[PDB]
Amino acid sequence: GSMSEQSICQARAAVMVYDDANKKWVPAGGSTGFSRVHIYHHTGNNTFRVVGRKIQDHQVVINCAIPKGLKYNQATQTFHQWRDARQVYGLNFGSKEDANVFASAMMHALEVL
Amino acid sequence: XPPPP
Repeated sequence: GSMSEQSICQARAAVMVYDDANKKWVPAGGSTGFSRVHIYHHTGNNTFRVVGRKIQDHQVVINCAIPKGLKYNQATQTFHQWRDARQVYGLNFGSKEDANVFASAMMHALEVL
Repeated sequence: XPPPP
């Protein structure tokens, strides 16, 4: 894990998931607050995943593969989102610098996949 | 994609 994956970015964001049944965003992991969100590159397989942990209690709130061809939506300068076959994820970044860091890394991953 | 919160 540490043997196989390298972080390519870390950004400060409140990680949300979309409750489509209720038509509203809810905090990932059930607890509002900011997380440190990484993109990890598994260099052996050339695969990537998003992993986020709450700053306070370190709970893992997001751990999702980045599939080839993903459409990454920069809705605003500080809120970005994407979806999989299961969930819609949203990142409410702590600053535009954090958003640029994460988007830059996500776009690199999507070029490299 | 749904609207931001």
